[PDB]
Amino acid sequence: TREDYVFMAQLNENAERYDEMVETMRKISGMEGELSDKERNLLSVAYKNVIGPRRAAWRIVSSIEAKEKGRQKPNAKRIEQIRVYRQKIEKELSDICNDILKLLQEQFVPRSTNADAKVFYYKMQGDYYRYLAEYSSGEDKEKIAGSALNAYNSAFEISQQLPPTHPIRLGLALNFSVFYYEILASPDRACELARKAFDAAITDLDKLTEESYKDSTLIMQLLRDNLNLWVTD
Amino acid sequence: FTREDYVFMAQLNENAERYDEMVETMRKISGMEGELSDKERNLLSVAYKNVIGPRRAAWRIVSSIEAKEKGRQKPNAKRIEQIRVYRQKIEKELSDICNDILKLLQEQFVPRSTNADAKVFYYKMQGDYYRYLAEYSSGEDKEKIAGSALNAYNSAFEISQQLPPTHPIRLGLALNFSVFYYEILASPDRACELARKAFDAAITDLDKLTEESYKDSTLIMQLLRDNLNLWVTD
Amino acid sequence: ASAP
Amino acid sequence: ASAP
Repeated sequence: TREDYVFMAQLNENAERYDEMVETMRKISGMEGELSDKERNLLSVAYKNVIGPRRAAWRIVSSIEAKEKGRQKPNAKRIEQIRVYRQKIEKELSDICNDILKLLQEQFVPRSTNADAKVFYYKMQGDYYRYLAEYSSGEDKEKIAGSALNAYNSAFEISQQLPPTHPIRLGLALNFSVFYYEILASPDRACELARKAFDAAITDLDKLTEESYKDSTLIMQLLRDNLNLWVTD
Repeated sequence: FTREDYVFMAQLNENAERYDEMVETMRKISGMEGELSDKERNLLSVAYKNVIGPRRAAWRIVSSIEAKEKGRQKPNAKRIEQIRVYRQKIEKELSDICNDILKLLQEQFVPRSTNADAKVFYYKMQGDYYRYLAEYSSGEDKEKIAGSALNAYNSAFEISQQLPPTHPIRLGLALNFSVFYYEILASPDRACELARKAFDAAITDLDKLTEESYKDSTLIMQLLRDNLNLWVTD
Repeated sequence: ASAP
Repeated sequence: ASAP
């Protein structure tokens, strides 16, 4: 049954075995209808915790590559060994991105009807193109950024239908700014988009915020940390 | 790609926390000439423990859920069935990882070692990876495994006497070997007796050594006392 | 950071 | 706990 697959996903998550969680989620993605809220969150959790370690690794390997490069007598072999090892990870990242990006385009985005879903999936789309754009350079990058920007702009248009303090609406704005700052290098443009989103949450802070208090109040805090980080530069 | 080139890769895998690959990069070294250096011995341990650790963690988490669901007032059988298959899946993964290394210890690492400070490492390891099998085995086969652990730990403990009391390996053994007696057998007396000996013996030799190894030895001593203070209920 |  |  569905609920048993949900239970299995939750068990995989409980055990921190995400690679399987991806599969036990796909098995529910095969089933009828749109994914639930609970079922959506699990999807994001699985894929985030799969891509995360590789993203972390990529950065360390990248720092070590630069560190190795920047020396009086660069060892030619170690740069080779490192390059290949980065490129081994980049592939895992590519595969993990294509896997989900495919399912968003083919399965999830067309199936959706309510807004909160549409914004969740369109945000997600943005995120994985953004993760692809972290290691790409030059022109591949430019085309990926294009694919992100449209997903984020799709998410953004529809997010206007959600309350200012919806964790999806905030979560979006947070990531959309990060996209601008980190991929497109537009500090003003990211600050605008963050600040604008934060302030709208502050106006609606008094306004009912209830079960989203944990999830919203966090993202509000993250927007600020970013705003402080980017302002001071 | 030379040995020195592989060491670096083992370091890179560790730095990037990709332990499954590290275990392979150390297998690539295991097959070369001579014994492992102190650097290489550590990376070996680091690789296998961060491969086994996640699965050890999983097993306990699943076991505990399996316990929760059975105890429910109106249990669901298909769920209890599906959990128990999954626990067995992880149990499968663990034993592969334990055998993989135990094999290497028996065939490759124990025989080729000459110095004592390597011998204690490779026995202590045997002990540890038997002890990890004993954590999920049923009684009659568990008992056989405990036997193999006890021997590896005794073999380690015999030889550890040559090393200085504050030697991290020597203290690391006593710690794990007391934990064996406490957790796999159920001998608090033996565990406390064993831990106090190593702790007290370290305190005497504290002055003589621990110049730069102060952090490694000191951390373990802290662990021994932490255990000892827990276990004085007996 | 980005959203959880 | 055990040794690291």
